[PDB]
Formats: sequence, C-alpha cells, structure tokens
Amino acid sequence: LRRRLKYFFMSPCDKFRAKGRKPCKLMLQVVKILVVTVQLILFGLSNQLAVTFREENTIAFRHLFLLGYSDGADDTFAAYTREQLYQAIFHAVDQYLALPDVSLGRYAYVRGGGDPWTNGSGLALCQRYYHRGHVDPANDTFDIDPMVVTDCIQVDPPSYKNLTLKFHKLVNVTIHFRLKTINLQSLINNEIPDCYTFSVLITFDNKAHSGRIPISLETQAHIQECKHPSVFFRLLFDVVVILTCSLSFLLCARSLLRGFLLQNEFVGFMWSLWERLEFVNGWYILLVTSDVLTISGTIMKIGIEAKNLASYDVCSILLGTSTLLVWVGVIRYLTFFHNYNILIATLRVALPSVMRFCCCVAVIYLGYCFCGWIVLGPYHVKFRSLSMVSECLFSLINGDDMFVTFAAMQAQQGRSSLVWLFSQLYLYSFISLFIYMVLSLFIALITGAYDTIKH
Amino acid sequence: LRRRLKYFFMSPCDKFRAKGRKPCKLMLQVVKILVVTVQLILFGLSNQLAVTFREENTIAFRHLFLLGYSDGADDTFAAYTREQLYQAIFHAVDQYLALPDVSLGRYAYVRGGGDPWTNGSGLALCQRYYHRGHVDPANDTFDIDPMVVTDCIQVDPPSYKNLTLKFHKLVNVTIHFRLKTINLQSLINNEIPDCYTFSVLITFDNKAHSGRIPISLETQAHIQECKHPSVFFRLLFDVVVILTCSLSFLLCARSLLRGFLLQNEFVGFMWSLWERLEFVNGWYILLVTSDVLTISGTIMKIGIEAKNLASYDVCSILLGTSTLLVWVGVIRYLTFFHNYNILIATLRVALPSVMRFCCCVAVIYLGYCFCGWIVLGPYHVKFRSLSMVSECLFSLINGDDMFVTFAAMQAQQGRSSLVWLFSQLYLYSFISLFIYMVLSLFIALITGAYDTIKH
Amino acid sequence: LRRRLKYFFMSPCDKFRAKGRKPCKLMLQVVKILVVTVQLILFGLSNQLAVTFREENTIAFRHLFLLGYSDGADDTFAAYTREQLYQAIFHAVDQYLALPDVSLGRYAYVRGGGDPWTNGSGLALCQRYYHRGHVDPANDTFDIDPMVVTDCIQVDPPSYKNLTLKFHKLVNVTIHFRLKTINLQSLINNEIPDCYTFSVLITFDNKAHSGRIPISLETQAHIQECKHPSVFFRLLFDVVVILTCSLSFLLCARSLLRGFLLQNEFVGFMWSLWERLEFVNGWYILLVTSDVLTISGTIMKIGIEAKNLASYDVCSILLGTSTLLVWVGVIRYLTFFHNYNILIATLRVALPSVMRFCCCVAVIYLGYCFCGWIVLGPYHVKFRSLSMVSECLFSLINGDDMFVTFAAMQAQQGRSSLVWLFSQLYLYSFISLFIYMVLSLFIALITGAYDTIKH
Amino acid sequence: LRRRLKYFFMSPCDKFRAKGRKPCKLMLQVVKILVVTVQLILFGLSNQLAVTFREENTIAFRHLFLLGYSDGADDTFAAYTREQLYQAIFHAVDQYLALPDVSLGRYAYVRGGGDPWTNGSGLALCQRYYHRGHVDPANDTFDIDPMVVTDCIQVDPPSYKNLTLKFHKLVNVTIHFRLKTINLQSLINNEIPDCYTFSVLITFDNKAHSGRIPISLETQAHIQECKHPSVFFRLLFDVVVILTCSLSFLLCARSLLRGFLLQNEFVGFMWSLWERLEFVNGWYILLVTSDVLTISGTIMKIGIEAKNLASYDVCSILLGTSTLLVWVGVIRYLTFFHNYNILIATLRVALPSVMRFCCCVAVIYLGYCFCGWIVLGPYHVKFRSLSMVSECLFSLINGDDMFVTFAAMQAQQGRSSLVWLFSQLYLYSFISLFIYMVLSLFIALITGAYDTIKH
Ligand SMILES: CCCCCCCC(=O)OC[C@H](COP(=O)(O)O[C@@H]1[C@H](O)[C@H](OP(=O)(O)O)[C@@H](O)[C@H](OP(=O)(O)O)[C@H]1O)OC(=O)CCCCCCC
Ligand SMILES: CCCCCCCC(=O)OC[C@H](COP(=O)(O)O[C@@H]1[C@H](O)[C@H](OP(=O)(O)O)[C@@H](O)[C@H](OP(=O)(O)O)[C@H]1O)OC(=O)CCCCCCC
Ligand SMILES: CCCCCCCC(=O)OC[C@H](COP(=O)(O)O[C@@H]1[C@H](O)[C@H](OP(=O)(O)O)[C@@H](O)[C@H](OP(=O)(O)O)[C@H]1O)OC(=O)CCCCCCC
Ligand SMILES: CCCCCCCC(=O)OC[C@H](COP(=O)(O)O[C@@H]1[C@H](O)[C@H](OP(=O)(O)O)[C@@H](O)[C@H](OP(=O)(O)O)[C@H]1O)OC(=O)CCCCCCC
Ligand SMILES: CN(C)S(=O)(=O)c1ccc(S(=O)(=O)Nc2ccccc2N2CCN(c3ccc(Cl)cc3F)CC2)cc1
Repeated sequence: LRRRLKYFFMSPCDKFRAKGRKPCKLMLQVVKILVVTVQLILFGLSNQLAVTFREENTIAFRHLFLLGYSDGADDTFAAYTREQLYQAIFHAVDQYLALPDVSLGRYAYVRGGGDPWTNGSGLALCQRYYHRGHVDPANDTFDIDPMVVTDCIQVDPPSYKNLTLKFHKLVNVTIHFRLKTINLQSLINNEIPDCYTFSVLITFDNKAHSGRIPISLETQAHIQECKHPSVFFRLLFDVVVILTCSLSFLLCARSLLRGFLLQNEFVGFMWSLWERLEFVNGWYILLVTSDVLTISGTIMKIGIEAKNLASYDVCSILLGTSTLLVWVGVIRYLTFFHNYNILIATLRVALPSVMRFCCCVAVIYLGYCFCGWIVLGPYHVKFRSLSMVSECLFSLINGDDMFVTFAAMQAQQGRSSLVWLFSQLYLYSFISLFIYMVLSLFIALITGAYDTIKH
Repeated sequence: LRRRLKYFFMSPCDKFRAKGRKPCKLMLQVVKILVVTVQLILFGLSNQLAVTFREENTIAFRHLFLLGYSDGADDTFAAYTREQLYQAIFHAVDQYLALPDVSLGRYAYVRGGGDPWTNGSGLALCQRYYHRGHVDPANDTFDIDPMVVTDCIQVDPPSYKNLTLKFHKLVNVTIHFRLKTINLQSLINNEIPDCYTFSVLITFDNKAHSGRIPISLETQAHIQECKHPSVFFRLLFDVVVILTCSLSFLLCARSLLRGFLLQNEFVGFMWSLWERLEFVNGWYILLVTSDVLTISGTIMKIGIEAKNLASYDVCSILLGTSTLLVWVGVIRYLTFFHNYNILIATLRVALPSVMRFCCCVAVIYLGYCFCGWIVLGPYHVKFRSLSMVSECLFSLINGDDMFVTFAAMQAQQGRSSLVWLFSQLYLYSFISLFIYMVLSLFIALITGAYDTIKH
Repeated sequence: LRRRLKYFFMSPCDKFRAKGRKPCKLMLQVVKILVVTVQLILFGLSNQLAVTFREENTIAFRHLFLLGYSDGADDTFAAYTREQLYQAIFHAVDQYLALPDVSLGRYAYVRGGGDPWTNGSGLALCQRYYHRGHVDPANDTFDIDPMVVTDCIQVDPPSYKNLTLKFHKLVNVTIHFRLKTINLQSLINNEIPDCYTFSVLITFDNKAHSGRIPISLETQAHIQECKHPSVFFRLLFDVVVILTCSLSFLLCARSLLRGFLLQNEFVGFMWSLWERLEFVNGWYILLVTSDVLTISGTIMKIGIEAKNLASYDVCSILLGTSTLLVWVGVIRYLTFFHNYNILIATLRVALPSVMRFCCCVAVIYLGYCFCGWIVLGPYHVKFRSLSMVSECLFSLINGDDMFVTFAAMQAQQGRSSLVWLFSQLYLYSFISLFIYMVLSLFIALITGAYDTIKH
Repeated sequence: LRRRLKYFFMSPCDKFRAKGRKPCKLMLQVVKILVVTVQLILFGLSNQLAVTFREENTIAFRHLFLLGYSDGADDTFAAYTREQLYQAIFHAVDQYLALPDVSLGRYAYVRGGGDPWTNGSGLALCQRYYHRGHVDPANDTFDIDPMVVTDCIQVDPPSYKNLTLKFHKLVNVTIHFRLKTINLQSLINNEIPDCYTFSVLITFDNKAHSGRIPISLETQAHIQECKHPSVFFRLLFDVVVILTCSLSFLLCARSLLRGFLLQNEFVGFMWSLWERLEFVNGWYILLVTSDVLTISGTIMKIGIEAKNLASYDVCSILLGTSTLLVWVGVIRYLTFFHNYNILIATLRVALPSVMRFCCCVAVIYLGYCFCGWIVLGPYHVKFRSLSMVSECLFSLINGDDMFVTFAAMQAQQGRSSLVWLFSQLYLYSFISLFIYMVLSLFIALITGAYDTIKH
C-alpha cells in the first residue's frame, strides 16, 4: 500500500521512470492550449464583425436623426428653448421620411407589429404628460394628478407637424421606429450575411422639469436569418477542439476516480475530512471545469455559425474564460519543482490569514463605499453609483487618479463649503488609512507567508 | 474581585459560557448596520432630487442668458471688445424679458424686496466704476479716486438699451434677478414638490483692467413650502432607527457605568491615570457617538420631510458619517481573536512612533506647501491655493499626476526661465525626498510595529 | 601559473601597480562616450529635419484636401449622407486642380508611371464595388457575387464630376496622386536639400456598410537626390568615431584572445563548461558588439549624408542603441569595488530564480492577454489589439490608468450587462492577483538576492 | 576641558539645567517662521497682481489680433492657403489701427525708438526671404542663395495692403508693435499702479516650407514708474523681519565661533580633518544661509515696493527658498531626541551608500535619456527635449503616465513599424529594469540604513 501511495504522488518524469507511463495528459494540455487559443481568435473575427455593425449603425443614426449632433457630445446634448425642441423633433421625423434619398446605408421600413405602432405605421411620436397639471409658481401653488397620459401620432413611411407640446406638465417625448438592414461585411469572413432589425428610440427627457431637456438615441439590434439568400474549415476545427477536450475530460475523470479509490483504501486501512481531501487533485477539478466550459462554448459557436443562435456575448465569455483556464492549468506540472512553484506554495500558505484580514477590512471598505456614494455622489462624477464608487476607491488605494478626484470637488469650495470640507476629510482619511496601514499589512502577510516557504 | 475583573474582559462567547448572558449588543449592532444603511439610501433619493434640480436649472440659465455659451467653457468664457460686451449684456436682459415665451421651464418673476431692486423692479443692471478716473498711458499719468460708484438701471418684468459704459474706469457690471419655480420631480418619490426661488447673478468682471472681461453666472437657491398645494413608510422606519439607536445608547452607557465602577473598586483595593483608562471601552465611546449622530440626523431628516428644514447637506453629512461609524463599530467583536485583529493591534503599537515621526515630517511638508503656493501658484494651475497645493503634493507623494505637473511648467521654459529652473529643482527635490526617504521610513515604522505583534 | 591567473583578474589600478600598465581601455571608453553622444546629437539634427518635413506636409495635405477637416478629428472624421460624400470627393479633386494657386507650398505634379494612373494622368479616382449586388432588406434577401470590380476615372493636372456611386454595393472610393517638393529647411543645417515625392492616398471606406463612411488621408514619402542643384566637419568627426571604435574593438579582441589562451592553459594543467566561462569577459563582448553597431551606424550616416542612402530610421536606431551601450559599458570598471557594484552583483544572484518565477507567471499573463483581447476588445478602446492589451495590463500592474480602464466599460452597464459584469470580474481578479501576489513575490526575490550579497 | 565639551553638545533643556541659559535661539526660530511666512504671503499678493496683468493682457492680444483664434488652439494655430495668410496679416494690422475704438483696455501707441521701427512708425510688418530663390521641383532642381533679405513696411498709428509675399522663397513674416497701459488693479492692494509697455511680436513662420505656416503671438513686458501720478505697514514689517534675521545671524555666528575655538582647544590638547568637523554645527550653517537669503529678499522686496526694481521672479525665489529653509531649520531641536530624529539619523547613515549606488545608476539613466531623446523625440510628444525626456523617464520610474506613453507610439505601428518595435523594446526594458531592480535596491539601502539605527 505504501508503494502505491508513493507512486500516486510522483511526478510525470518519476511515474515514467517507475512504470514507463506516457505523459498523455501533458501533451493533451499543450495541444489544448494551442487549439483553444486559435479557436478563440477565429471566433473573435465573427464577434468583432457583429459588434462593429451594431455600433457603427448606431453612430450613423445619431448623426442622421439628431439635429446638430457631433461626436463626444452625448452626455451634454440637450435642448433649452421651445423652438430648439420643436426643431429637433421635426428634424428627426423629416430625416426618417427622407432616409431612402440621403442615407449611405440601405434600410427598409417596418410597419405595424404592435405597440406603440398602429398597423401600417412606421414611426410613433409620443408625448407623455400629467393627467392634470395646474402649475402656478407666481402664487406658489399647484394642483397635480400625477397619472401619466400618453398621446401618440403615427407616421407611415413614404400631420405630425401640428404637434402641440404641453410644456408645463410634459414628462417626456419619444420617437420609436424600426429599420431593417443587411450585414454585408460578413462576406469578408466567408460567412452568409445576417438580417438585422434595429429598434430606434429617441428620447427628449423632461422628468427633471428644470428648463434643460436632454436628448438621447438608443438602439436594440435583433439578428435573424435572411430568406433564401444567394452568394456566388471551422466545423472540423471545432470538432477537433471537442475531441481534445473530451479525451482530456475522460482522462481527468479516470484520475479522480483512482484518487477516490485510493483515499477509500487508505481510510479503511486505518483500523478527519481534511486529510482525505489530500487525495483530491484540485488541478484536475479545474481541468474538468475548463473542458466543460470549452465544449459548451464550442457547441454554442457551432450553433451561431449555423444561425440557430445569435448569443455572441455569452459565447465569447465562455470561450475566453475557458482559454484563460487552459493557459493556467499547465501550471499543475510546475508544482513538482520547488524553484518553479513559489507562487502556488505562497498562495496556499497565505490564503487563510489573508481571508481573516479581509474580514476586518471589508466592513471599513463598505462603510466608506456607502458614505461616499450617498454624500458625494450628487456632487462628484466618480461617485454616481455604488459600482463606480468601488472602482474609484479601489483605484485610489493603488494611487491612481488621486489629484483628479480631489480637483472634482474644488468647484464646490465656494458653492457648498461644508460638503467640500467633508470631502477633504473623507478623501484624506481613506487614502491615508488604506495605502499606509491596510495595504502595508496585506503585503506583509503575503511576504511573511513567502518567508515561511522560502527554503 | 479577581473573578469579576476576569469576567469583565471576557468575550461574548465566554460571557455566555460563564453566565449565559445573551449577546444583545451584537445583534443590535447588526440590525443597526442594516437599518442605518437603508435609511441613508432612502435619504439619498431626496438629496439627489434637490441637488439635481439646482444644478440643472443653473445649466439652463447659463444656456439661456449667456450669449454664445457652450458646455465646458465656464473657465475661459470672456468678452474682448466693446461690441461683444454690449451684445452680451443686452442679450441677457432681452432673454430675461422673453423668458415666458422661449423657456422650457415655467418660471415666475419676483419684484422689489430690497436692494439692489427698487419696488416693482425685477432685474437690476448695475455698473460700478471709480469716482474719478483720469487715465492717460500716452503721458504715463493718471488721477484716480478709487471710491467705487454704483449706477443701476431697473427693468420691470413684462431704457436699459441706453446703457453707456465708462470703459476706462469700469470695475464691473452685474445683472441681478430672481425666478420662482416648482420642483415637480419630487412627485416620483411620493413627496410634495417644494417652491424654489433662484437668485441669479451675472458678472462681467473688469477688475484686472486687462482688456479681457470674464463673464460668469451664479445662482443661490432658497427652498420654501408652497401655499396649500394639491396632489391627487418613512416615518415609521425613522422611528425604528431612533429606537434601535436609543436602545444601543442605553446599553453602551450601562456598560460604561459598570466599567467605571469596576475601575473605582480596583483602584480602591490598591491600599496612575493610565492603568485606569484600561477600564474604558473606546469602542463603546465610538458607539455612543455614532448613536448620537444617527439620532440627530434622523430628527433632521424628519424635519426636512415635514418641510420645517431644508438643510440637505448637513443631514447628508450626519447620516453618512453615522453609517460609516456603524459599519466600523462591528470590529469591536473581532478584537477578541488574534488572527482577526492584526489591523487594530498594529495600529495601537504603531501610533506613538508614527505621530512622533509626523512631528518632524510636517514642518518640511508645510515649508514646501508655502514655498510652492507663493512662488509657483501664479504660473501653475495646480498651485493656485493652499488646499490645492496640499492636494498636489500629497498626490505626488503617491506617484500620481507627476508628468503633468512637470509639463505645466514647460511653457515657462522660454518665457520665465529662472522660474522654470526653480520649479525643476523644487519638484525633483520634493519627490525624491518624500517618496524615497520619508515614505519608506513611514512604511518601515508600520511594518516593524506589525513585526512586534506578529506572534 | 597562479601569479598569471591572479594578475588576469586584477583591477586597472592593481594591474598598474603590478606591471605599470597604462589604462588605455578606460580612457578610450570615456572618449567614446563623449564622441558617440555628440555624433548622435549631430545626426539627430538631420533626422528631425526629415521627420518634420514629412509630418508637416501630411498635416497640410489633410487641411487642403479634406472638406471640413480640423485637427484632432482624424479618428472620427466620416461622411453620413450621399451629399456629404459627393461634396468631399469633389472638394478633394477641385483642390488638387487648384493647388498651384492656393497652396503655401510649392508642389509639382507627377503623371503616368504605372497603375493606378494612365499615361499623362495625375489623379486617379477609383470606386470599388461588388460584381453583382442585389440587396433587398425589405424582403430579407440578397444576391451577391463578392468579386470586387474597380472603376477608375483619370484626371490630368491643369468628367470626374459625372461620377455616379453605386452606394448599395460600394466597397470603397480612393483618390491617388503624387506631388513633388523640395525640403529647403535643410539649408539651415548646411545640407543640400533633397527632392521629395509624396504619394497621397485618400480613402472613403464603406467596408462596414453601416451608413457611416470614415475618411482618411495617408502619405508615403520617397527621397531622391535633386538634379545638379546650386547653393551659393562632420566627415572628420565620423572618421574619428570610426577610429576610436576600431581601436577599442582591437584592444577588446586582444583581451578576449588572451583570456581564451589562459583558459586553455588552466584546463590543460588540470591533468566542466561552466568554470571555463569564468575566463570570458562579458563586458568585452558587450564592448565589441557596441563597436560593431557604432561603426555600422556611422557608415550608414556617411552614406545618408552623401545621399546614397535615405534610411534615417535604421541609422537612428543603430546610433541610439550604440550610445546606450557605450554609456552602460563604463560600469565594467565599477565591478572591482563592492560598494559600487550592488546592482550587478544582485542581478547575477537573482537572475536564475527570477527567470524560473517568470516561467510560471508568463502563462497566466498570456491567458489574461488573449481572454481580454478577444472578449473585451470590441467594447474597450484599450483592448483593440494584442500589443495594446499587453500595454494596458502591464500598466495596470504598475497601478497606472486604472480608474479610466474601469470607466471605459461603464457605458456597457446598460447596453451589454453580461459583458460589463465579466469585465468587472476580469479587471478585479487581474489587478488583485498581479499587484498583491505576483509583484510582491517578484520584489521579494530581488531583495532576498540583495540580502545574500549584502556583506 | 571634558566638562566644557560635554556642555557644548548638551540640548537646550540640559544647557538650561546646567547654566540656566535662556533658549533665545529657539524663540527666535519660532518667531522667524511666523514672520517670514507672513512676509512671503504679503509679497505673493503683489507678485500675483503683476503676473496676472501680463498674462491677461497677452490673452486679450491673442483674441484681438489673431483671426479666428480660440482658447487652447495655440499649439495648432496655422494657415494653409495664401488667402488665409493674407487675411490673417491684414486682420492683425487692421485691428492694430482700430484698437482705440474696439478694445476693452486702454492702450497708448509707441512710435520710433529704433529698429525695426522708423521714426514716427508704430507697427513694422516685415517679410524675410532668400536673396536668390529659384525652386523648380518639376525639374528636380533649384538655385538658392540662402542669405536672408528683410523687407519692412512701416505703419503709423491712426500701403500695407499692397504687400506681395514671395511665397516660394519666404522664410517668415513678423509684425512688431508696442502698447502702453496702466496696471490699475494694484489700487486694490493699496499700491500705486505701474506703467507697462508691452512689446508684441506676431510670427507667421515658414521655415519648414511644408505648406503649413504656424502663427504665434508673444509679448515682452517692461515695467516703469509713471510720471507724477495721483491717487486720492509693510515697511515696518519688513524692518522687523530684517531685525529678527539679523539677531539670529549674529547668535548663530557667535555659536560657530565658540565651536571653532573649542575645536582648536581640543586639537591642541591632543599633544584628522574629519573629527574636527564634529565641532561644526551644520544646522547653524543652514540658519546663516537662510538669514542671508531672507535679508536679501527683503531688501529686494523693499526696492520693488519703492519702484526702484521690478524683479518679481528673483524676489519670489529668494523669499520662497528662505521660507522653506526657515521651516526646515526648526528640526535642529528635534535631533536631541532619538524618537523624533529617525529621518535625520537614517539620512546620515544612508547617504554614502546611496551616492555610491547613484554613481552606477546615473550612467544607465543618461544612456537611456540620450537614446530616447534622439531616436523617439521626433515621433513622441513626451521626448521632444532632454529635460522633457528626463521628466518622462523619472515619472515612469514612479509608475506615472505609463499607458499614455505607450499609446503615443501606437500611431507609428503602421507608418514606421521599425521605430515602433524599437520603442516597445526601449520602454519595456527601461520600466522593468528601473522599477523592479534599481528602485527596489534603492529602497533596500534606505531601509537597511534605518535598521542599523533602529535601537
Ligand atoms: C484499468 C482502468 C480502465 C482502463 C484504462 C486504460 C488506460 C486509459 O484509459 O488511459 C491510459 C493513459 C492515461 O494517460 P495519463 O492520464 O496521462 O496517465 C496516467 C497519469 O499519469 C496518472 O497520474 P496523474 O496524472 O498524476 O493522475 C497515473 O497515476 C496513471 O498511472 P496508472 O495507470 O498506473 O494508474 C497514468 O496512466 O492514456 C493512454 O495511454 C492513451 C489514452 C487514449 C489515447 C487515444 C488516442 C487516439
Ligand atoms: C442591575 C443594573 C440595572 C438593570 C439592568 C437590567 C438589564 C439590562 O438593562 O440589560 C441587560 C442586557 C444587556 O445586554 P448586553 O449589553 O449585550 O449584555 C451585557 C454585556 O455583555 C456586558 O459586556 P460588554 O458588552 O463587554 O460590556 C456584560 O458585562 C454584561 O454582564 P453583567 O450583566 O453580568 O454585567 C451583559 O449583561 O439586555 C437585555 O437582556 C435586554 C435589553 C432590553 C431588550 C428590550 C427588547 C424590547
Ligand atoms: C604580445 C601581443 C601582441 C602585441 C601587443 C602590443 C600591445 C597592444 O596592442 O596594446 C597594449 C595596450 C593595451 O591597452 P589595455 O587593453 O588598456 O591594457 C591591457 C589590459 O589592461 C589587460 O586587462 P583587461 O583590460 O582586464 O583585459 C591587461 O591584462 C593587459 O596586460 P598584459 O599586456 O600584461 O597582458 C594590458 O596590456 O595598448 C597600448 O599600450 C596602446 C594601444 C595603441 C595606442 C595607439 C595610439 C595612436
Ligand atoms: C562673551 C562673548 C561675547 C558676549 C556675548 C553676550 C551674550 C550674547 O551675545 O548672547 C547671549 C544669548 C545667546 O542666546 P543663545 O544663542 O540661544 O544661547 C547660547 C546657546 O544656547 C549655545 O548653545 P548652541 O545654541 O547649541 O550653540 C550655548 O553654548 C551658549 O552658552 P554659553 O554662553 O555658556 O556659551 C548660549 O549662550 O542671547 C541673549 O541672552 C540675548 C540676545 C540678545 C537679545 C536682544 C533683545 C533685544
Ligand atoms: C528613482 N529611483 C530612486 S531610482 O530609479 O532608484 C534612481 C534613478 C536615477 C538615479 S540617478 O543617480 O541617475 N539621478 C537622478 C536622476 C533623475 C532624478 C533623480 C535622480 N536622483 C537624485 C538623487 N536622489 C537621492 C539622493 C540621495 C538621497 Cl538620500 C535620496 C535621493 F532620492 C536619487 C534620485 C538614481 C536612482
């Protein structure tokens, strides 16, 4: 039994010396790295084509339909007078009606198909306002029924000019229409072009009732297969990836089964559920997970190429994660050699103390996150949302973008002085505490762990 | 006595094992974290509504009243010819008179009400100039009485076109008016809209007499309750927060009282005002302070919701600080376990040596601050004020925004070469000294303190 | 033999004390630093003149030929309507025909000379489209022969106005022409001006068929000697550099030969190919390589000055690399003194363990590179290409540009939420792993190596 | 003798306990910090007034005289057609002639006074071109006499329209004129306004002959006292600063004299010029230097206030440096206490090894500086000059602005691929070597020095 256990933990070279066993798993891992990386790049070609089509069409829509739009102005684009708002609305509708004559793209109109369009209608121009809206700031009074009433005008593709906006109780104005186009660039990748439908929404938003009405354009893209097109290998490579990952999965499962059997034998021969886990190869769990992800991504990729699916983002995430895991998994064979295994050995020693330290640090970090989000968020562009606040604080801990964070508040030093002073205290205390105390101790834990495994 | 003292310092689990005492304080602390954080977010909704209303109205005013204004131009917006200045002034007044017909907001005029407005006047257009102002650069001479004379023209809401500016002795021109509006967006938060009065000040500033007259617009917002409005739970949650914090305050006060009594007994039984303080729980002082802040903020929040107060900024600071303290205070229960208490133990060991080190470092830091502020401030955008200089130097110590700091001075290398050379020496010496000597020693102090408490 | 070996490893001062040997190599090294640095600066003058001529002419071409072009707009410059595209094309051609009357430069036309120009033609205006291009998005159908057909119109320098673009199957439009000019600024450097031919390509690119057609201008510069010009020391300095480097090369080769002979004698007297290499001076290998590079660069520089060559970039790389190596090589004489040799001794001790550590780290780094490039590249401006991804990740490891990297993805939080969440996980995991674990261990290896050689 | 030597090195408290000596120097140092800092701020008021006047007038000149100028465009402002250049030149001259009617400032003309103006002339419009300039790129030939000929047109203040530019051999065009104005804002500081003369130079630069002619405006300001002006304490405070610094200088000189006498006695009683220097107080040398600088700056400040001098920059440098030294000098009294003297003790121990390390590091740093400056400077905005290259490399060592440095070269990846690859190698090697090897060893030296003096 001792000999078999000693053999179980031997390295591939040692196992070869003992039983002449071929290192099939190692060769499979190298081949997997190569083929999985190549597959990811090949998929990236199609993924890029789709993303580019959507984005470029959206930019073209912004230039075509938004009066006086220019690049980079999305965040500030707004109307400020009644005349400006009417001109923007009418320009959008007129450009919609003129699209076949002016656009560099080839678009087809879509009619009907449910709300907000009536049958035969291509464009819906809707204004939403309060049901009852008497507003008299001169007498400091108002009488409001806040139920929202929607009034829509339908425009057929080639009356809307009589639109009368109820400015004082207006909630918003929207323009809805759909356009069909063909992603011809796919021909460059030897793929059949797909048929895209873009749902275009233009919003003139008055929810703040502040005298400033921001204007935005958004699109939703739906991909469908075209009807019997005509155009005057990846399947085999995907099959090869499937077979390599399947063989790897089978071999790793066999190894895990043998490990479980040996663990059972060792426990039985002992005349704690921590020494048993020493028979479990975590690297093989990782390899099995990566094989599962790779095969799922490859099947999804085949489905997309066959035009049964269009979930490019999910497929890209699956294949990218599997590629990273495949590259990482080859470290399993460096664990047998001390000089090459510093990172993993240090991680194993350090992880418990690091997690215990994080227990204390996380409550402080979260307290700062919530305080900053709510107090500074209305005044500071970097504190708008909780995820943004976490990004800002994490970057500050690493010394990044610090003066700019201070300078964003300098405008409030004259306007809201108390908030400015609080922001000073908040930023100085956070940076000092986390860079000089917390991070130093974190690094000290890691380097001490390394010191214990140095020799 | 020994048994009672040993019981006093036992952990919640140990106290339970001894006397079966329930950990009421710990459960209260967890509940407090939850409810205080939720209350802060709920308050943030109303706070954001108010701040957004003010800011958006101000941006709309800039676009409405400043001729040729565009976003991002606030710092450089200026006039350079007499014709430009007259056109800007007249455009502001004309837009004020046209506001009801052109604006997307609904505004009401305000008349009279003291200086600078006469009774019945809505807009005051004032020019301020020297009492006597003979200026003859051709003969290198002047005769000035610098007493400022103000001349104002009053405009009623729906003669100012005859304004004649005394350019050569002009100090500034101001336009003052007030507008009333209603913050309707509060309806989305199930709140009754408030009535806002915006005091608008437009300044054409000639104090430098340099041929460039910067133009700015500023607003002051005053919030009042509207007169008998009509619109076709937070109070209970605030009450719950009050009760949780009150119970926590009472329990912590009881613990502090028992600690004081035990300290008195121990001192008396000894047949220095440093060993006595070992009977004082600093965490309970922190909890009492946080309870006081939370209750004050909650009362202020209730007052604001009832429309008796409008101090959003103070309330936000109170509630945010209390939220951070509540999150931090739960660390008290990790102090009983060495593996989880590294940060606090290191802080306690390190603080004295760190403060002594700061004694020496602070004088150097302040010397650099003053020197940079006065010598480089007129030439360097990052050295304009003392607080800005401290922000710049602190960021430099952390390696942030360094090349940009150097590059701001590169323009003076041809204009003011001596100042450029001095700035080179200043920046290089500061960065070298503080990053490589001071900060290294600071971190060494902290990690040495950690080394002493490692085991 | 022992005495000779002991003498071989003596320092220059010790060798002087032993045999009175003059330190010729050291003086040569100092002289080399001086002359090589001066030569590099003198070459930089001519290199700058050439680069400036090319760049400034290209900017002028962009302003002359691109309708409505402004600085900084290169990345977004595009057409969005048929009318815009036609106007841009015709403006480019009209400006080409008007160049002699409007341009501040003096340009000569080039005719014929092969494709795409016919004989006598100066400008070629070509449109490229699909051979068969029926596109019917209304019926979700198409019939395409993707073979590209090119149709070109030839314009002689002082019919193209009848150009009819096949928009629905258009691949791109190009404008090709060549202009000849003379780089007169070389007179300021006492050089004879060269004759430049600029090949100008203007591309209106429709390969995405997205309704947005980006417009770009690119130039290729060909330098030739002018025909018998008339204009109403560096050769000697280059000769001096050649002689200094040649003498240094000869002395270093002699030293290497003596070292090889001594190694042979020592091995023979021993009644492993690692102890023998201790007789090889790596510094002398470096010096020989630097001499070779310096001489090659100097010969190339002489050829360029004589106008036999025009390879400014290659010459600059040769001379710059040789200058860096010459400056570095003087450290050879600090190796004899422990206090001055910390860097080299630490490097020698640390290199093996560092390379072994890199073996493990590189696979993780590459996995992250590929995953980020393919998954995030279509959405993130910093992940467009593999080299850019490596630049971004390497900068992140050093704490640089981190918040901006996070913020680039914040736009997708509403559009592509799954990709945004993946980007969050990717960035947080990469930064945490590499800054806090990998880099800490790397630095620990280096400082431990230094600890071993401290005394 | 032993007792006297022991007393010599005593601390102020010990000297008080020994002989009851009053700590006059310490009180003087505190008073000096206060008064010198206040004096620096008071001077900063006047310094800011002067700098602001110059800068604002220059910006106004740019807006008045440069056709189509806007803020931030200085680096790219240029002409590209003959018509543009003529319009810019004529606009500048026309605005000069119209200045009294259009400008918001009050300016007086200056006539004559030597070259380039003739007597009675206010504006000089000069074109500079080659003496002989035949340029024929069509035949690849030229005939040039590069002697520069200047032709000037004189304009009196209220023929230049017939200007004919020799475009093909034009070197540049300049416009020179002077304007007199009065810095009235000084009244706000209770100072008499000065009389400024601005020398304005407008350059249309064609030295590159590239078809792009950059346009710039520069000013030189000369300050003079006005002739018998009329306007309808700092001298005493400056006197107080002088007296405090003089008393401090005298006391420090007395201390240095006593130290020298004691050193002589100790050496004589010994029946090396390193033990003798232990009798020299370096802090007192620093204090004497700071007193000298403070007094010089105060005398210069008095001269400027009296209007005998106008050297604001030199005075500001003197006073700022003296302020920093005064703040630093109070550390002398913390040297007597080990806990407060960590920084100085560590510096004293570390300096020799640090300087020896710098000997080796500096040659590598300089090699990189020269190589980068010459090879990358023409392509990279951050490598234009040697000082800029040093700024960039120093910032990179601290991890600052790294991705931007990489990204500046990404444009050459298609244009000049070899230079791009070299830049990749250069940047990666520099950053790796200096951040991970050099800086780590530097910090290790400093922290080891601290370790030696820890106890
Ligand atoms: C008796 C059990 C059931 C039958 C098992 C039959 C054999 C089978 O399945 O794989 C054997 C090897 C496995 O290849 P591989 O997994 O690389 O090899 C095993 C591992 O090295 C394992 O160590 P760890 O990796 O550390 O767990 C070791 O304990 C095993 O020795 P042991 O056998 O003495 O226990 C090896 O057989 O693979 C081939 O030799 C070709 C694979 C197919 C190639 C197809 C090409 C078209
Ligand atoms: C005799 C003194 C006056 C009368 C005191 C009567 C009791 C009273 O007030 O609180 C008792 C506990 C306190 O709860 P809590 O404060 O969590 O518990 C105490 C702490 O654990 C304290 O340790 P530190 O936290 O380290 O200071 C410990 O010394 C005390 O033991 P001791 O008693 O032997 O000294 C505990 O009683 O709380 C409840 O059991 C429910 C509270 C109300 C819940 C209302 C629900 C609606
Ligand atoms: C017998 C072998 C063949 C004949 C060799 C004849 C001599 C010859 O070539 O160079 C001698 C020195 C070399 O100058 P240099 O190379 O500086 O000097 C040698 C090195 O110091 C070497 O040590 P490393 O540098 O550590 O390898 C050392 O072992 C040699 O001693 P050794 O001789 O006992 O072995 C030295 O001669 O150079 C001149 O003295 C002037 C050079 C020309 C100046 C021209 C001015 C216009
Ligand atoms: C016999 C030598 C010539 C005559 C010297 C006469 C005395 C004179 O000049 O200063 C004495 C002190 C000096 O003040 P101060 O310099 O602060 O005091 C000296 C220092 O503490 C010195 O130590 P270090 O600072 O470490 O070098 C110490 O050795 C001297 O002791 P010693 O005398 O036993 O050597 C002290 O006298 O200053 C005043 O007591 C008022 C100053 C004027 C205030 C004016 C107010 C309007
Ligand atoms: C940046 N690192 C510390 S570095 O990468 O290790 C390094 C890089 C370059 C050089 S240098 O010698 O070429 N010169 C140099 C060039 C450009 C800017 C600064 C310098 N030095 C100025 C002197 N400074 C110094 C001296 C004594 C002490 Cl007590 C403390 C100090 F900080 C060290 C920096 C050395 C190290």
